[PDB]
Amino acid sequence: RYDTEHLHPDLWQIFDNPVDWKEQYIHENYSRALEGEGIVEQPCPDVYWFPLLSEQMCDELVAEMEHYGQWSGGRHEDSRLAGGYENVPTVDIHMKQVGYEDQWLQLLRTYVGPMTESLFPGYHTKARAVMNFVVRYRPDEQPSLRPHHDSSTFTLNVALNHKGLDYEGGGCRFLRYDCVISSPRKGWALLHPGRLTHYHEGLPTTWGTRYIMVSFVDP
Amino acid sequence: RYDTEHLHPDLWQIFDNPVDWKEQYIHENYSRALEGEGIVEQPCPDVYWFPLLSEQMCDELVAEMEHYGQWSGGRHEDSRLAGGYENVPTVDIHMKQVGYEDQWLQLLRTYVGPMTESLFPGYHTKARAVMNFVVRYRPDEQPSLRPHHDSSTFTLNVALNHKGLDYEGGGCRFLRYDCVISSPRKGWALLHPGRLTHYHEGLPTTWGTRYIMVSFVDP
Ligand SMILES: *[C@@H]1O[C@H](CO)[C@@H](O)[C@H](O)[C@H]1NC(C)=O
Ligand SMILES: *[C@@H]1O[C@H](CO)[C@@H](O)[C@H](O)[C@H]1NC(C)=O
Ligand SMILES: O=C(O)CCC(=O)C(=O)O
Ligand SMILES: O=C(O)CCC(=O)C(=O)O
Ligand SMILES: [Fe+2]
Ligand SMILES: [Fe+2]
Repeated sequence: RYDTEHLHPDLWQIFDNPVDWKEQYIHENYSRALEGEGIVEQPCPDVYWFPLLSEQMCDELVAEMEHYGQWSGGRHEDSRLAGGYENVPTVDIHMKQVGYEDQWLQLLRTYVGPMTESLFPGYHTKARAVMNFVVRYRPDEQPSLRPHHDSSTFTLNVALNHKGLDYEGGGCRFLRYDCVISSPRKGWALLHPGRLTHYHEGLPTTWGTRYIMVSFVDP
Repeated sequence: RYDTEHLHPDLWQIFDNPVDWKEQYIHENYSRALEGEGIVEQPCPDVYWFPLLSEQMCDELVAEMEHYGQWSGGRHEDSRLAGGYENVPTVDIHMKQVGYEDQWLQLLRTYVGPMTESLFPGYHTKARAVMNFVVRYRPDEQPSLRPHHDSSTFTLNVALNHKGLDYEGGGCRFLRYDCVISSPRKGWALLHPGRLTHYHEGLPTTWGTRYIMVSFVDP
């Protein structure tokens, strides 16, 4: 079965041919990082930086999302939320409306779980996520977020476009540690707990346009 | 109204006469530690050490606990748990048996809450807890625990007697930082997240008997 009603219908082949899917899409530095020869960085305590996605994932994903185009979100209330009251709103496209959510849960189950289990010894996961979306920061649509906290055990944060060549801005800002992340990488991911210890704030974009993928796993 | 069918009935006066209850039982230095002129210590990353209970409350609580006698617990399976299986058993007296549950929840709601809201800015608590007990460590019946995690946002650890004078043992040992807590004080408290980034293990006791008090707040 190979449906062709997509710009890149190959992206749906995660179930059918997982090995070639990983070969094409997953960043080539992932396996070496997982087996433990460095690569991963700890810019701040209890924060880790390991590369996950290759450029093809990034460009094809932004292509698909821009093909959808419908940039909902921004209002403090919500209908996608059962409670109907977002703590902070963002202009977002959730994976539920695109139909890609199941593949994303499969990706989180297979290629992120082991990384966290090896990074935090003694922690056991099943990689359950309910809220997952891609956020766009534009200097005119929406500024960066206010300081807040995340309703999940830890949050997976992945960039989607190259800083400088397309946009200029900043990354995260950890208040309690005076930590600033200033140069996000295109193919890397950020892992940090977001319930109690880490009060984080978003740095403001100045020129260009940036895309960020965020997921809440283990709520 | 006054119930005199207790060894120390004044312990149950946290609802009628809050001010005198606080003046007699709560450690005197609590207010100073709350308003922020030191005292509160951070021996290891994201762990805190501030005084909560004075000597009178500790001694009376210990005596009232030992009066009950039935130091149950020890089997891997459980009857006090809805699921019916402990991950790790320890000799404990759940407060629900002795009736002190409501007053303990009141104490957590009144005194701990503001203190933990001050320590971690941007966090809002309701001090709702389900698991709360007192564990007796003894070199004869049960030594210390295997390394593990906790099923709560953060845990409160309070000692109930003096080190060296009545027991010789050890505190906690944090695996991911190589942190050792050498000398617990009598009435002080220990706060630390207990789900993701604190893989802690308790040291074993060799001489005499020691008491600690735990509460898994914010399930
Ligand atoms: C993968 O890591 C190696 C380490 O030497 C590096 O040479 C290579 O450029 C990396 N691949 C990338 C960044 O796509
Ligand atoms: C409370 O702190 C003061 C600090 O000046 C100290 O003098 C006093 O002994 C403390 N109370 C105790 C340890 O019970
Ligand atoms: O959109 C969100 O609320 C999560 C993203 C966030 O706060 C962050 O990127 O740190
Ligand atoms: O037995 C337990 O789980 C409570 C005791 C504990 O975790 C500790 O001693 O730190
Ligand atoms: Fe966040
Ligand atoms: Fe514990």
